Amino acid sequence: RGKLPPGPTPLPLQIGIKDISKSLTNLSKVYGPVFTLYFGLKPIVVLHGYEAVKEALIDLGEEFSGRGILAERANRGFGIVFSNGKKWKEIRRFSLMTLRNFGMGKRSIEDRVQEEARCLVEELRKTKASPCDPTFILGCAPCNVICSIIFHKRFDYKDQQFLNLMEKLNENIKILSSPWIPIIDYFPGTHNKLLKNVAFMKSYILEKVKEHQESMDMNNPQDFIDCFLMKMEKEKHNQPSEFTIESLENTAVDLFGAGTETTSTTLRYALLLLLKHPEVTAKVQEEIERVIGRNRSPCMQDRSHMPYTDAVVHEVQRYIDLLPTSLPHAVTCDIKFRNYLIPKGTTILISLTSVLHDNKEFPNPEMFDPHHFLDEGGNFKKSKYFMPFSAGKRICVGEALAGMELFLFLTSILQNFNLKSLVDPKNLDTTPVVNGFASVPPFYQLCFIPIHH
Ligand code: HEM
Ligand SMILES: N#Cc1ccc(O[C@H]2CC[C@@H](NS(=O)(=O)C(F)(F)F)CC2)cc1Cl
Repeated sequence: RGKLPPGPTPLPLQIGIKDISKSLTNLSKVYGPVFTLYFGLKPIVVLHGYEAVKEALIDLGEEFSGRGILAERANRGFGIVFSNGKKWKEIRRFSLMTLRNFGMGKRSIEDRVQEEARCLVEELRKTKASPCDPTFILGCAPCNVICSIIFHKRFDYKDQQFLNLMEKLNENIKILSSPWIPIIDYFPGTHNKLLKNVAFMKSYILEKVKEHQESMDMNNPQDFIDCFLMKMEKEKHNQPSEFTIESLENTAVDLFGAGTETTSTTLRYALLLLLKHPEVTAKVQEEIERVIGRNRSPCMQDRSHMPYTDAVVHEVQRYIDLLPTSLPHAVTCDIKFRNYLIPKGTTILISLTSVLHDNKEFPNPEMFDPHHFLDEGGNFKKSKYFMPFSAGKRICVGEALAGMELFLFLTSILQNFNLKSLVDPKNLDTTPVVNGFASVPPFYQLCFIPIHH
């Protein structure tokens, strides 16, 4: 019945995602672009190289759109990230369109992101050009964009309610992306801190949902909760609906989480690379002058006029390889793939590293170089190998939102400040710190000096 691809014999100090990714690439030279690993008896089919990822995720997108299963009695399978089947499908679709300004009133997403870019620059001023770990401030901006989308609220960076939300978020994140040693490093007294925090986040959202239910109005939705509340309205006498209070709560939490950390970390990584490559930062600052000036705030229509800057933002995401193995997929049914027969349910692991760091598409793929996204005349050159957000039907739902944040926030920063390293660029170490899921940048500090020539 099942014929899985070949692989090494089963079962196989502190091991991070980048070490895992490197092992995966070494195994592909032995067995080729598609291979199986077993862990005891649980098999995992690995897809390595662009032709394998495309054929599977894109040309057989439906079959490969499942999500890999611990299970958590936390019971978090009711949103988007952890859901499967019919439920995932409708919730994902609904979320996509709401995130593209459908059903959410007349204020745009861009507007939200631009408002936050202004506050982000205000807070950056308050560090007074003195040495700063940007971790916290860069966390708060994406978190507020999402708060605003889901609840219609943004917060001061000192507000204790906003602080608590982020703390609980960071905690669950740290727990879940712990390194391996075989098995996941974690177990101490941690499974319970997870579940508690989860319960606290879901209650905080449910409290907001109760308020929204009071003033609810088919003609005036203004955020995700209203839009979701009003879809439940139209889905009565269509029992049993996928749209419930339970799944609204789970979906909003998925979006908080997924939306705050990935962008935070990418921004922090982008500042590190800009400190290390000052000639790149200068051409970015030149381009911003020439197209935007220091007068008005950046907008998305500027990007088309700013090829160099566009290549830099692209090259940060390609270089850093934020999620080397994406998140685990699974096949939705039994499927013929090349010469293999993969049973319904089998875990699929996708090597995004093998794509982003392809040595023919991106010669010297280990180096940071904006010309990876420029043609020989200096125009913007897009690439089918740009898959930081994955590909196919499970492509990141906040793809468009994340592109906006990275561009608007990075250009606002660079429009108003120069960046100064305390360590000499020459020596500044930029190797990622070990993490079980993601490429995380090392600690660094810098000063934001308000702008002068
Ligand atoms: C630099 C920013 C970001 C990167 C690099 C990134 C990358 C990814 C990747 C690789 C996945 C997994 C896709 C797969 O399974 O193959 C994912 C999923 C997801 N992203 Fe993002 N993401 C980012 C920002 C965001 C933002 C801002 C949101 C806000 C809405 C978001 C919401 C999600 C959700 C909900 C999923 C789960 C999708 C599903 O299972 O269908 N992401 N992202
Ligand atoms: N990139 C990315 C990315 C990062 C984290 C992530 O999971 C988040 C983990 C934290 C929140 N989930 S939760 O309920 O605390 C948990 F993890 F299930 F316990 C919200 C989802 C999901 C994604 Cl897509």
